[PDB]
Amino acid sequence: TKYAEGTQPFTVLIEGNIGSGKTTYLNHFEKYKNDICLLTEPVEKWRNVNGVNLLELMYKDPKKWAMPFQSYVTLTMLQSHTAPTNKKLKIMERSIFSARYCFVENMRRNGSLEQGMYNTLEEWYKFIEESIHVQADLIIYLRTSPEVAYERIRQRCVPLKYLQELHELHEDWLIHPQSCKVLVLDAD
Amino acid sequence: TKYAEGTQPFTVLIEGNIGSGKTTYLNHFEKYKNDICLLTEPVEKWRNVNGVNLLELMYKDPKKWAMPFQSYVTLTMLQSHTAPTNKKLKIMERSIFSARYCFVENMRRNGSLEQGMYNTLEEWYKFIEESIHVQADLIIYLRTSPEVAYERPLKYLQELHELHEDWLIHPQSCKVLVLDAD
Ligand SMILES: O=c1[nH]c(=O)n([C@H]2C[C@H](O)[C@@H](CO)O2)cc1/C=C/Br
Ligand SMILES: O=c1[nH]c(=O)n([C@H]2C[C@H](O)[C@@H](CO)O2)cc1/C=C/Br
Repeated sequence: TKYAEGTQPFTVLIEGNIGSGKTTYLNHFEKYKNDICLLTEPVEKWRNVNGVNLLELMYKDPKKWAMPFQSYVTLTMLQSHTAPTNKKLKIMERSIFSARYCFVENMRRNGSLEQGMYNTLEEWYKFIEESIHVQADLIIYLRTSPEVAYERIRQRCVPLKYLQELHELHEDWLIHPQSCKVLVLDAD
Repeated sequence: TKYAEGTQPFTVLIEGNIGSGKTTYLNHFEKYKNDICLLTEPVEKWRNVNGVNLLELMYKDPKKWAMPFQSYVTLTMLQSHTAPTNKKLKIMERSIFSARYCFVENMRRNGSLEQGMYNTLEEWYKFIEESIHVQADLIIYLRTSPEVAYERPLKYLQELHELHEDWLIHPQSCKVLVLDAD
């Protein structure tokens, strides 16, 4: 009944805080490009939505641009989640769920998304799960302490408190509404 | 492949400008509630999104609220478009297409939606047509002159008129029954 039902291989979602070595960890899979569908966080797309840089505007002016940005992330995820592929295995960096449970949720808390904006996304999330098929077999959680995450970023800029909030949300979601097995890794 | 594919009866879309007697014209179908799936513009829903009145905010503060409002309209329309029904015929007041081609498009022009917000909705619109099945067999266009729609800003209604015109008289293919709603 749902879109992209039955059309998807075994799917692994790589999840974690910002600066938890997600990009590094994925490069290790990069040499099986030919047997793995390797889909990395489409930040490229969020930085150019037909010219417009949504990611910039989001940070620059959050109360205004959070809503469209998040909506756009949710889309790009779905495109990833639903892309067709001949490959026997699919690996995504993050997913619709982390967008919904970590980022949208946090932005609600620190009032980046007002009640109206948040509720629109949530009605959309609720609709999407009714309509579109999101194949998820294993999440690999690259666990870290905020402290550590913060550094990787100081190495390569968002506040430590922010990363802490994202950490708590990732923790709530993955350690303590998503059932399918969660492989916890130590990314310290 | 698409969601709600194969699950929809013959579908008629009543389209027209604001104040072109759409609501009136639908009430005439209201007495076949039992054989017709009669789905009216869900303005109720846009006025209360779990407490919040999006329609208000949109008018009150356009540059800020246009984006979520439209996004929400788009959803409510999809919910209508895709709702299940045993009935042999389905009739909707407006649709996803008039949201996209008339309202979003206008708001782009008068810069209610900036380039980044517009584009997000469009990408979404593009995605939606790939993924969700929108059954549309006949559009009934209740044509009018802005003037009249008015007597029931005028420039706004004029722009909405031009867009409705471009879309329905001069990309959506499936037969268009033009009525005169003057
Ligand atoms: O919802 C989000 N909000 C958000 O701000 N980001 C930012 C964080 C980082 O700056 C950059 C790369 O992950 O994108 C990601 C997501 C979702 C990924 Br799913
Ligand atoms: O997309 C829309 N945007 C919009 O602003 N409206 C407004 C016009 C009027 O004030 C009121 C009655 O429909 O709602 C309708 C739609 C319907 C789209 Br389908």
